[PDB]
Amino acid sequence: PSIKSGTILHAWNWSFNTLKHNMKDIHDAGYTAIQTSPINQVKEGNQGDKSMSNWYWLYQPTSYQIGNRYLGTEQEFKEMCAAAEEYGIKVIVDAVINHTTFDYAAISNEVKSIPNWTHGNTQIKNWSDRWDVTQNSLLGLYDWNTQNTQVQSYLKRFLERALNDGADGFRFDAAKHIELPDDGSYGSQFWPNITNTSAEFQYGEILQDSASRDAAYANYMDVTASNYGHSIRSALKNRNLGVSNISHYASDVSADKLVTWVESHDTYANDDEESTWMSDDDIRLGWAVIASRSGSTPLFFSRPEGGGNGVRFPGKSQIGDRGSALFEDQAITAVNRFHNVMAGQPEELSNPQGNNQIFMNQRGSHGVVLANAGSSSVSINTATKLPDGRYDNKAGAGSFQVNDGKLTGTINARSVAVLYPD
Ligand SMILES: [Ca+2]
Ligand SMILES: [Ca+2]
Ligand SMILES: [Ca+2]
Repeated sequence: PSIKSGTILHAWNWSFNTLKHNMKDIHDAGYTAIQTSPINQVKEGNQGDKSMSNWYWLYQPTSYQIGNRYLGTEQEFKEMCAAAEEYGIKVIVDAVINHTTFDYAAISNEVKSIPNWTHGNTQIKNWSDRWDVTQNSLLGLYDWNTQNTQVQSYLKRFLERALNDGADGFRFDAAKHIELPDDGSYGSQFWPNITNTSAEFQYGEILQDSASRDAAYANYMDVTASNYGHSIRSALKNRNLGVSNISHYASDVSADKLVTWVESHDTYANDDEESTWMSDDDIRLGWAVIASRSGSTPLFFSRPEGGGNGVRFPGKSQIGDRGSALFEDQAITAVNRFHNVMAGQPEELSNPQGNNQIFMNQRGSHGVVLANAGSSSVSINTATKLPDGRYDNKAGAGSFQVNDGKLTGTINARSVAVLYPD
């Protein structure tokens, strides 16, 4: 299938060499593509220390040469993309092209060689003013002068290089901070131009608000369903998976142009710790919900080894090392495969017997996914289109039966279920 049809593994902070070595496992996990952290040169602050708390330096470019101390060299990136292809895995690169580091003295002469390359570092003030949001600085990070056709070619050359090194797609960091052709009199052809590459798949991080212009960006790339992420999280928090709150994407953009998640690296690693509270079960459950969906493209966030239950960085690994083994959890991968096999099937979300603690998604008449957010097991008995027969839970222990259109079986507490003919 295409990248848009499958699931994506966010290999957050995974070095190029780490990725290359876990490639067979990534494949067996049912992922169609992996997303790396920024691969360009950055300001390796705090003396380049690899403590997981230093994750943010990767978002402070100093040049657009490929390679850095956190992820590895440009050669290792290439080898990584090659090892990925040996398994049909696509590679999506996190492109930070809206800004550079805040430290002007760290910026490379290479960048400074570009005449009038920056809008300055005047921090945004009015997040309701498309002018201030796009033309000024985010957190003090020098804002690229994207209206300058010369910066465009410099940045696009970087993207083209990545594609030549084996990259297959992009994730445009802070995409909401780069003007569109119709943003008043300060608009540019930045997006029309840079999205014109051989990239197979590309989406932009556009966190939603009154001025994010979600639908506008969708014309040039897929977009993030940030609101939906909060909808899911709230559901997980209250152990209430009622479909009246988690079926709508809370966005004007339709599923087919949406990239979804249970949590993002931002909601997890920032000092706000807004999603850090979740446990692995909360993730197995949330992932069952979003990854069972039709159209949208789910992004699985790989957490730091030992991370969760409110603790961001427990110190059991550092930047570069692989994340926890949840990305290849039986429940998680079973759902990945379900997502892949059902591609093209319609969907039907519900809450069996009116119990909102039970999520159910029936895709066409080929497969069903159940999610029990409650702390007690539930003997299900609901309508289904699956052909009569016995179905072993692919996501875990247990089995179910389908007789005369009746789906019966027990779904353990805090558990996921995935059923469909072999
Ligand atoms: Ca900008
Ligand atoms: Ca490739
Ligand atoms: Ca904490």
